[PDB]
Amino acid sequence: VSVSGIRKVQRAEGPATVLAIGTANPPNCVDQSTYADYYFRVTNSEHMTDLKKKFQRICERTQIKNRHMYLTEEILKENPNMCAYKAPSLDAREDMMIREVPRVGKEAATKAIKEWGQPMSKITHLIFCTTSGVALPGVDYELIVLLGLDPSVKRYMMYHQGCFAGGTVLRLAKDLAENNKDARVLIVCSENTSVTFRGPSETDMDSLVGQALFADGAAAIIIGSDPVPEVENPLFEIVSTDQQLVPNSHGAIGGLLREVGLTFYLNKSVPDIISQNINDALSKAFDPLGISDYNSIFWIAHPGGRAILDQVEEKVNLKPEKMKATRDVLSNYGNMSSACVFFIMDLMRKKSLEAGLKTTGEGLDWGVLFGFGPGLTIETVVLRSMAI
Amino acid sequence: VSVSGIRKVQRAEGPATVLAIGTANPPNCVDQSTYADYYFRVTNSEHMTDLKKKFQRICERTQIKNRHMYLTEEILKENPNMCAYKAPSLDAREDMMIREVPRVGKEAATKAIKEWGQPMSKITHLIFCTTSGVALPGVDYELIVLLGLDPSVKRYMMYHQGCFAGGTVLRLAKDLAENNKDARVLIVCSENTSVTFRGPSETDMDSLVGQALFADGAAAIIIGSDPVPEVENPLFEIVSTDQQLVPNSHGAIGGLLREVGLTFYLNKSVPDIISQNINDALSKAFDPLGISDYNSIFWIAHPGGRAILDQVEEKVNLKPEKMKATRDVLSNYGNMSSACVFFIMDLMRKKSLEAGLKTTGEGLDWGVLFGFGPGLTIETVVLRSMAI
Ligand SMILES: Oc1ccc(/C=C/c2cc(O)cc(O)c2)cc1
Ligand SMILES: Oc1ccc(/C=C/c2cc(O)cc(O)c2)cc1
Repeated sequence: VSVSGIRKVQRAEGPATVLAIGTANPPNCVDQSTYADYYFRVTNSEHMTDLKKKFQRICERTQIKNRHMYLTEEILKENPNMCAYKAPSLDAREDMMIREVPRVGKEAATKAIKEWGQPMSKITHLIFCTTSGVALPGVDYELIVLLGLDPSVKRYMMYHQGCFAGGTVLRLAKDLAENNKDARVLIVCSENTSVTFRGPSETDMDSLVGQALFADGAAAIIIGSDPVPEVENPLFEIVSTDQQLVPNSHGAIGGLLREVGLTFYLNKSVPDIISQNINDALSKAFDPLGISDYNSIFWIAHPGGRAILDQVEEKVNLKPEKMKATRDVLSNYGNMSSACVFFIMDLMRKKSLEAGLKTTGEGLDWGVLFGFGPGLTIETVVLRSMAI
Repeated sequence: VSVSGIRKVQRAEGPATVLAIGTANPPNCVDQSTYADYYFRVTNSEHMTDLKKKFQRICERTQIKNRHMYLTEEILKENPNMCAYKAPSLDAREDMMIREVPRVGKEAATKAIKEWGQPMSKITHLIFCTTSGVALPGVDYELIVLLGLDPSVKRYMMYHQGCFAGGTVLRLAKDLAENNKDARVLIVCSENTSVTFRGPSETDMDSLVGQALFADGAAAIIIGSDPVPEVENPLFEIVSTDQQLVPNSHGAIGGLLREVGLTFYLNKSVPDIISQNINDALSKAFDPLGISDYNSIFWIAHPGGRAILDQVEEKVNLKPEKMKATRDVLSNYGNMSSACVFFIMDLMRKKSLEAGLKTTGEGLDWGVLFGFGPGLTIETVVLRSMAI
């Protein structure tokens, strides 16, 4: 009768809170210090002698030591079109994407749900964020089946978002959890390189650089407002979440879905673009909270690349350590796109707890989470750590 | 300092409300009573004599009289791969999709914004829902540029959702508008058939049926909680929004993104699946509100096809008229996927007002909005009409 009364009683009351986290990747670990050779070998670009040495240089300064990858030297054999620079292979890539994406996402979810300790039945919303794997019904549908979620879970299929999608989900999860009482949201960001992998091109360097970065791996996050005492354990609270487009950026990061898989460009000016726009976002989100010292807060930045980390650290003037967790994930996993920030969040708390610190935010109270991607989008999420 | 206080002051207070609507389609109107010939002509499937007559039969019982289409007999000439049943054409289709989708979406938005009367600067969120046109940054990015939206508008790129995406956006818009004070959301659902069009196959009937249904057209909807008196005009209020998966449905509606464009299947059992599951959703959403007579409320159903309309009307026992608006849109526009429901909502109020009725819901107070799509998803949105 009263849309006003229904509203008043059906809305959550507190801020969105991260209650559990889970992560998993393809078993196959690929070593970085020997990737340049492996790569030029299975692509048969050995005669590109120069480009090869040049690729080891890249792989070295990569700051990455390991990366999980579904694609194996075997899977690459049965798929010649995927080893070539540009060759019709969209169908093959998508089929691996569609099969493997939900599969790994479920492994991450199970771990998260086990931690959370609650019954799946309680999951009210589902946010599935993947770079690709287009099918109707989508990847989320498969996840519901595999996992056995409720047939009335409200779904949100985020396709082809970009490396900044990490903050996107949190931004979206916030409103879902905070507007509906008992809303418990499941975030699953599964990224797989089956669509971005291809052979080298003497003319396409941007593409050659991505081959040394992108890795595989999923992450499941349980989010919900008004934590049940004792039963549920809050880890972090979503305080605020902004998104922003930097002018003159479209040509920086991007790509298209072609018949030869996902193509992409990464302009060298990225670390700069971020560095020269990162402060405005910082102030925009911490001024309202009286924070001026960006060292008094913990950090979780999307490891788009080492250079980005060096530049932001250099501009904002952060002690080394601030980026220790972030770099730590990059080194053992590489750039799993939207998944990285949650592997870092998981790493931060897991360590803070094994260190005896007073909070999950490296003993600190406030922290910021970034996300960097296409059109040069920046997503600033402000977090509030939880005690003990 | 108090994530509890920030929350208390930054949240909207009333229910999400539709304040303006705008729609636009490709100028090119294609006549249905002569489509079977046109279609078999530009595809060069004239020798398929039987299939051709069979296609006119389909086109006739279609219940569609007109459909706007970007694709012209000229554009089809310069694109032989798109006239063939299955032929590598993903790149061409996507490029039209990417260029035309945002373009038409902006025309719809301008009209909506003009109506709303407020400055664009006030648009806080952007929900872009299209069946395809994959690029990074995505179609939403382009819309921001074309339209001149703020560089900090929170974006939500809904790609490849399905014919049920109409309710999806409303479901999502609700939480956005209702959780953030002053949040004014822009919903743009632009659907274009450049990706689903192809030639006939003596073996692929499901595909032949879609060629007689799918049309072009965009729709922009302004949504926001706590209407400004006099300045803003509320049209409908979002009361509740559920989503549901019918067991044993995946094979009913669906499709994949292939190198030959978007493929799709439409199983004849759909009108049944809906009809035999439509009541549960109805009760689920109207019982809490004491509504038992589904004729005492106005209706806005996704015109997935005439048969679906006939079956639901037959099961629920609705006077003819209940589906008069819905069928009216289908006849002049066809199935523009996620756009249809908003062209119907626009049509309902536009007529109710020119009829002298007391509300925008055909003089009634409550109404329901449906959405039907892949994996056989049903989205039940309950609306509350606005006065005069
Ligand atoms: O598992 C994966 C992890 C990361 C990626 C990379 C995606 C991507 C594609 C682009 O067009 C732009 C880029 O900035 C991001 C692909 C697979
Ligand atoms: O403008 C357009 C309007 C509608 C469509 C149809 C999309 C579609 C594709 C499928 O796999 C399943 C189907 O149920 C829906 C495409 C373009």
